Amino acid sequence: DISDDFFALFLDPTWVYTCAYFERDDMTLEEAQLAKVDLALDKLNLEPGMTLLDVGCGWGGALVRAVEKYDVNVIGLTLSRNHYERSKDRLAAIGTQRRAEARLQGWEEFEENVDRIVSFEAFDAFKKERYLTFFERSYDILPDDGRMLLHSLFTYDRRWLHEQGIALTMSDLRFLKFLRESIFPGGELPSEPDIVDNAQAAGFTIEHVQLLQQHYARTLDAWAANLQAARERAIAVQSEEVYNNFMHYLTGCAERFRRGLINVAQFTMTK
Ligand SMILES: Nc1ncnc2c1ncn2[C@@H]1O[C@H](CSCC[C@H](N)C(=O)O)[C@@H](O)[C@H]1O
Repeated sequence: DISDDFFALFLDPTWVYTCAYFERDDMTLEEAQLAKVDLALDKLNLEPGMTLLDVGCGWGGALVRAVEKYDVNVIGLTLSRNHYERSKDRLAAIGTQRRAEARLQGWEEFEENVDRIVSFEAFDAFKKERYLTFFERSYDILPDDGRMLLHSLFTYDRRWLHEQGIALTMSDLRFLKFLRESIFPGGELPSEPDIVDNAQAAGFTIEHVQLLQQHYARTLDAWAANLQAARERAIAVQSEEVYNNFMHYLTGCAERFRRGLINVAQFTMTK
């Protein structure tokens, strides 16, 4: 796949690779990623010593933030070995008496009780045949007053787009195919009902939905600006083909968030 050394060229030091939250207009990318993590974690009412599960933990930035700021025990799951390795190393380098572990393990295999769950843009990598199963499992491992913050992309169909004044162009269709044909997220996104209806069928209440559509446009712009500024190094680490593909993905996604063709939101999920 793609080396960490490539992503290092355009991500901030948290390594967070999901929609940031520019809670103040003048935050840096790193401040906005920490703000996004805190925005989610604040909704979980974490007390020191609870155990937080991060489903799809990436390179571990949210787990690290959870330990440092919220003083919780943490378990992170990922299917990526590179994500696991960096999460493992970063968590072991935190000085904490709490338990902090990363695992190369799917949520499908995880059955331990935890106090709270967070997940940032893992849900779109799940097969649609697992949407309900995911919420059922999440419900089962939470306590009676547990909470889950699901941060997920989602898409709109033609009918909804049109009522909002938006059309899918021939270009957008080719872009979707480009996303599916390469190694990028966004080709098989859930609908909002896919999230909400399956979560409710599993027993969750949707307490709050916070849309972050334009924050993702800004996030993607920043990643693209960073990658372009490091173009020579990116080509050296991977290739010009990969570099141009990533720039197409970053700028193309940014355009479509700005246009409103897709969205991203934090769903506060209670029992
Ligand atoms: N079934 C599954 N169980 C656990 N992790 C999964 C998963 N399917 C995908 N993932 C993980 O979800 C992550 C999606 S990328 C998002 C990374 C991180 N949450 C961030 O905010 O930057 C990857 O680590 C991927 O391996």
